[PDB]
Amino acid sequence: MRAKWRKKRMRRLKRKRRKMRQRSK
Amino acid sequence: TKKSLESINSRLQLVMKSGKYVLGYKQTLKMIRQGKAKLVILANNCPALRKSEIEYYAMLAKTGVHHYSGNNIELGTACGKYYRVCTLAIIDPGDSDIIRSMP
Amino acid sequence: VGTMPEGTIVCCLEEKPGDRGKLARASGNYATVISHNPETKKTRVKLPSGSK
Amino acid sequence: AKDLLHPSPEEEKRKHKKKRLVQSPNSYFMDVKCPGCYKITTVFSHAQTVVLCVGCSTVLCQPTGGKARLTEGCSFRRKQ
Amino acid sequence: AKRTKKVGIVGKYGTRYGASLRKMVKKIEISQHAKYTCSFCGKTKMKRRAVGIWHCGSCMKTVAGGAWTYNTTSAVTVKSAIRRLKELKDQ
Amino acid sequence: TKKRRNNGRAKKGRGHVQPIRCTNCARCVPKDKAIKKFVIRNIVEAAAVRDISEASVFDAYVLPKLYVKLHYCVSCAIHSKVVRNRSREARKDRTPP
Amino acid sequence: SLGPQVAEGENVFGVCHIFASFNDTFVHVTDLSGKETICRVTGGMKVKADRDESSPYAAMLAAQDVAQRCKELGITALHIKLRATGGNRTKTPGPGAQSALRALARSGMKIGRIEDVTPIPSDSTRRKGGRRGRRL
Amino acid sequence: VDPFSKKDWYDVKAPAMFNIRNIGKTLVTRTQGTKIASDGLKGRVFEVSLADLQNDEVAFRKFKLITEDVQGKNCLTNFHGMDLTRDKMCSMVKKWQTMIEAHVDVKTTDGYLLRLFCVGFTKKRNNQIRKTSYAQHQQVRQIRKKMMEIMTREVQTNDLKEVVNKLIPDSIGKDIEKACQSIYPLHDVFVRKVKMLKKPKFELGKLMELHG
RNA sequence: CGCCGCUAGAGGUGAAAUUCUUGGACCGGCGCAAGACGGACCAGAGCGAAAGCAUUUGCCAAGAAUGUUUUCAUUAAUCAAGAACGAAAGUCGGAGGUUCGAAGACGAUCAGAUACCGUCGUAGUUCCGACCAUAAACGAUGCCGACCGGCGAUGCGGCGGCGUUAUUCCCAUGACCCGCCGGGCAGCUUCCGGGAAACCAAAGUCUUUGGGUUCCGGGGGGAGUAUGGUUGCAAAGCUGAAAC
Ligand SMILES: [Mg+2]
Ligand SMILES: [Mg+2]
Ligand SMILES: [Mg+2]
Ligand SMILES: [Mg+2]
Ligand SMILES: [Mg+2]
Ligand SMILES: [Mg+2]
Ligand SMILES: [Mg+2]
Ligand SMILES: [Mg+2]
Ligand SMILES: [Mg+2]
Ligand SMILES: [Mg+2]
Ligand SMILES: [Mg+2]
Ligand SMILES: [Mg+2]
Ligand SMILES: [Mg+2]
Ligand SMILES: [Mg+2]
Ligand SMILES: [Zn+2]
Ligand SMILES: [Zn+2]
Repeated sequence: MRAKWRKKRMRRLKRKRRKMRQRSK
Repeated sequence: TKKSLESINSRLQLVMKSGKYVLGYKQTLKMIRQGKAKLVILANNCPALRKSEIEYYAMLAKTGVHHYSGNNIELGTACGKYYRVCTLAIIDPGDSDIIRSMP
Repeated sequence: VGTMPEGTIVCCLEEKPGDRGKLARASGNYATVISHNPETKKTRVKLPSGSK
Repeated sequence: AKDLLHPSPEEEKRKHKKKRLVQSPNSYFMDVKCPGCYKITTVFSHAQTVVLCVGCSTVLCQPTGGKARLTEGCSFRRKQ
Repeated sequence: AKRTKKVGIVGKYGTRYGASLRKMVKKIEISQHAKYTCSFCGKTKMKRRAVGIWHCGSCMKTVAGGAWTYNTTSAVTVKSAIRRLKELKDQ
Repeated sequence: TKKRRNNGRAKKGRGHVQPIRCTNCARCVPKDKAIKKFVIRNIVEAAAVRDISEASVFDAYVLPKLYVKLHYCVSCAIHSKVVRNRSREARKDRTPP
Repeated sequence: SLGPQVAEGENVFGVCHIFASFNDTFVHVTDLSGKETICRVTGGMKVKADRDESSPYAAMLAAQDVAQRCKELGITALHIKLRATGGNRTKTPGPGAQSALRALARSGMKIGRIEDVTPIPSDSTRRKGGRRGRRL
Repeated sequence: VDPFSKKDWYDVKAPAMFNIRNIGKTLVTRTQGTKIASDGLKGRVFEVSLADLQNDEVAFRKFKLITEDVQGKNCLTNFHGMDLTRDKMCSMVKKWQTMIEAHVDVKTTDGYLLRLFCVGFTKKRNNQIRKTSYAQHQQVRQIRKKMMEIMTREVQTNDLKEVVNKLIPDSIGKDIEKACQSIYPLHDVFVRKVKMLKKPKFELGKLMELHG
């Protein structure tokens, strides 16, 4: 796996976890 | 063109500190009726009535006419005083050569 | 419009000659004049919609 | 090994304005015998302004980047 | 002091009407309430009247201008194009 | 490591050069990095010159040439048999005869 | 018909537009102006199969049939304009042009001068391939 | 039906001064009802290079002709345009020269206004080692003024017969090559293209004046 | 798109098919409209602090180098905080929309393709306004300064050379040729010296280690993740750890 798509998957996971935090502030 | 305007600004810088001049329409009318004024400078955006009248007094009294191509704010920049001005009168050019450049 | 060259940007014109202004009158608009015919005096214009 | 104490004058003419030891410049003063009246006018070599002789009102030097070119048939000399 | 950090002139509305709407109303309310420098008298006393009308306190010279600013950039483009097609070969 | 001192292309002073498309696979390549050639061709087959030389109307004074700036990228030019590889001291070479 | 002029030694000229592509080949015979198409035969008209319509055998049969019809309508000589798809595509002509010049000059059809009017653009509106373009 | 049994044959007469005036022959349909025969003749053009018109000038420098009208089975044409062939134009572009362009709109004496172009190149002077030979670009801005200036006097006060007679030996090119010498040694000067944008009037009287 | 002629195919591929086609496609001929783009000339050439910049023309200010017996007389270098620019993509308004084309649609290839191939086509690609401040933003080489081999070039100034050549007829700048000076982009060679080597006139002048100065790294993973603060409309950026 490229470092490119590794950063992309960690970035998408970060956006999912940010939505979870904003869903329960 | 650009050398002409740079000549105008530099010679106005010299007249600013060396020569003697009056400002304002009402005060320049005294100098043009007394003939003490040699050369009048009118801003671009002065009203056409006042421009025609000053040019008519100059063509009566044998006096050099110049149209400063520029707004009356930067005519005040040219004369080096913070307020705006529409009419310069070089009644005594001390060191300059503004009158000995064009007429 | 017969005097002006093509590319002239006008407003407040007449459809038929002599009805004192119909086309392109609203705020901030313009018609554009193109393609004169010398004989049979007609002229194309672009309206503010896109109608030629 | 190279004698930097006493270099060759062929080298000293070829080298730059300030690379050499005494660092004298390359310019000179030239005396122009005017074609018009008679007057000898002292003028600099790499002059930057136009040079008007005060009598004849003829342009002596067109100033140019580098050294100025003259008008027409005006000798000069080297003096120090 | 500096009493607001972001809203500027739009603070008179308050917490309602929406963020992007206040953001886009800011940049043209400043334009329609700003004093402009008159090109005729040279003073800075232009003020907007009813929409399209601009007025200067000195010399009472009333100029038809833009709806929110003093000149539309499109209108300046049209004036430059009109003077160009004017002196283009004299019609 | 550096395989080449010039990094393949010839950009040294510049910061950015225009890209130009390749002919085969249509990839944009900076125009010094690309493999550049220039085909000067007789527009006829050189064997088929003589057939037109038989039935030509004029006295064989018309001789048309076709000139094409031909423009390859390296990823397909090597497959298309132009820029064949060399050795360590053979990369220091210039123009082929 | 009788067609043009008699008094042999004089030639009647026509312009032949040859359009050589990498997946088709056109031969086209027109008058000196360009409106009046005299005879028009492609490669796929002469060859049944789909992949052979850029092969040089197709240009020979198209050339033989057009050289037949031009002799039928009584025009002797041909100036030859040659071209390919030149907008963004391959500026070089296809393989069919080498065949079509030979198989026009072989059977009658005397040839004047030949030009290569391939439409070369000034500055290349975007290419069909993409960034990295064709892969395999 | 076989419509080439129907199509009619005209001959194409060239305008004056080339050397000979037989271009070739064309073919339309037939004047039938609404379709008059002279309609497409008014629209057709002709692309023909020299050595058959001007009798052994240069082989390149094509000419474009617009067929004015027809006159007793003879269709006559007026001048339309002048172009160069693709092989000659794509030749003489060498890697280490400096190609110089020029273009100008210009009106003739009569109602014709026409646009014409210009191409120029540098030249390796003899006894030269520096293989580049570029120009300092200020001579290029000088020479674009020069090549725009001279074309205005060969076209602006002249009419069409005289400007075509100037285009026969390229007297414009030989004049620019002569006047160019003090600025730079240019080489292979041509006008490369001239094309019309507006024709004044049909003028069959001017057509007969073109003849004699 | 408008007409004009001809005529059954035209695209498109590893091979075909989706698609357009007697309601006349593709093809030729003329003309019009729209938007994007400036090939060939274009190079180990220039300029810009970089990101970048290629049709002509004018206007507007700006800058390097060179020449200088010009002026000022230490005003200098590097810089935490702070600040201006900063490609592509992305976001928000307004205008239009040629080509290309994420997404999406099909047709084929394959065991499967949602992938490469082909046909259509969305946002974007364009311009004008604002934001985001990231890249293999690469010479993977901080900045200033000095010293240490040569050689032929090339670009820009400056200088020297009854060599040649174009004007009209001196005269100058024009165009080559010869050579020198300044600094710029570079290259060949070498046992200058270095380094782990590839290689480098700097990556040298280092165990004989010290010219000035900013930013930085301390086995790999966890990880530029969590968690706080801060910027951003959002995408996210900046700062940034531990358990194991
Ligand atoms: Mg490797
Ligand atoms: Mg880069
Ligand atoms: Mg495969
Ligand atoms: Mg067509
Ligand atoms: Mg951008
Ligand atoms: Mg989005
Ligand atoms: Mg919105
Ligand atoms: Mg909206
Ligand atoms: Mg598409
Ligand atoms: Mg970074
Ligand atoms: Mg640094
Ligand atoms: Mg850095
Ligand atoms: Mg030089
Ligand atoms: Mg000069
Ligand atoms: Zn006022
Ligand atoms: Zn390719």
